[PDB]
Amino acid sequence: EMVDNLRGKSGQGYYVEMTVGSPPQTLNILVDTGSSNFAVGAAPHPFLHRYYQRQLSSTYRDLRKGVYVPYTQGKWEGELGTDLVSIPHGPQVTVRANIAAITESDKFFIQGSNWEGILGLAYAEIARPDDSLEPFFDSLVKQTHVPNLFSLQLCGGSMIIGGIDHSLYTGSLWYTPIRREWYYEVIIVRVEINGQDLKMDCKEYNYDKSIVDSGTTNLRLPKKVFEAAVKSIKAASSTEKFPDGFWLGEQLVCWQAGTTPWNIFPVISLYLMGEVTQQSFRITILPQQYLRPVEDVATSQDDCYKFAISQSSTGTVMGAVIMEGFYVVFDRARKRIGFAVSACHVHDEFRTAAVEGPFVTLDMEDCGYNIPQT
Ligand SMILES: CCNc1cc(C(=O)N[C@@H](Cc2ccccc2)[C@H](O)CNC2CCCCC2)cc(N2CCCC2=O)c1
Repeated sequence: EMVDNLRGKSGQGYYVEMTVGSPPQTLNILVDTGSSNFAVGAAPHPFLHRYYQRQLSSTYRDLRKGVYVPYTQGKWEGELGTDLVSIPHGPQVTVRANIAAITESDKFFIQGSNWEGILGLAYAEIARPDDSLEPFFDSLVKQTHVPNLFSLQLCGGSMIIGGIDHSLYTGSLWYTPIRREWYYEVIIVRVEINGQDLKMDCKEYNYDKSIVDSGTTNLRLPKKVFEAAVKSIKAASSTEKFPDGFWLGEQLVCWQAGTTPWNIFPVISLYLMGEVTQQSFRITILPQQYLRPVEDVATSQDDCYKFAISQSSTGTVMGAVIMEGFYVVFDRARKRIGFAVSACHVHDEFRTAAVEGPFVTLDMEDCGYNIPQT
């Protein structure tokens, strides 16, 4: 009953149905593993079809404190409070949770996204105002018997709370350690394009950090890694020349409907640290993931795409376009992230997204940018 409980797309986010308040107010809530605040629109907004009305809830408690939350894209401010929350197509339970009632926002809500709030699924360490504001999933685990784990299959898609659904993946689950519990931080040990090593000190791949983030669209890469990746992808696809603006994500590339030359674009392999010393596994990303379709009836004689790899000064972000086609297990209980090939991964009759291992590295350097436990 939890299968197919997500809707949405990489560009505007994936959301799940929730209720807040007594009596229950149903709202669509974006699932975001890249933040830790539960917040809902709570005042009229041009892009909102509905919003949380605290005056209709007898169980609302005002915490008499404001909160401001900035993201890479968008920001909002609101009033902190608590109320009863349920997930109709998740575990059948009710918990009292912190909720930020958004009263002001800028470039946060997305027109036509069909969601009205956001569910930050990361750890308290990064919650605003501070780590004393318990995140929703922490409250869920504390107040119910739900196992301390959830999994995401982004396609629609599924969020499985408290469990792993075998019907959602094929092959083996490979686990990489959560390096630190704030974001879902992981360690990349190697990057290949077209099978060719980028040949950097592996700490570069994780400067300042690397995270798994369902709330960000793109694969975002540290400047140095991004520039190396673009040069390698350019070289692989050199039979066609694109304007520099495409590579900057500032303009579309279009082909006649159905003629997209997938074969000229390379596969990208990200090797993630394994659970055992000097072992790793890789997840492989097809161009169907990193060239993101942009729907627009005006351009619809063509298929058009944005380049969904982009530069970051805040570390690697493995966003939705990476997570799509994988089943990703956020195993908080065992401090690890699991990857397997998704039942809904898109591909062609030549190449397939993969999760595979084990691979060994002879270089013993810690690929984490920061010294652990300091
Ligand atoms: C789904 C909408 N598309 C996005 C969203 C975000 C973004 O900032 N997402 C937030 C959540 C959010 C969700 C929906 C609307 C606003 C915010 C996440 O917490 C960041 N997590 C952070 C990321 C970095 C700091 C640490 C964790 C960045 C995008 N960008 C920016 C350029 C490339 C790209 O894809 C595209």
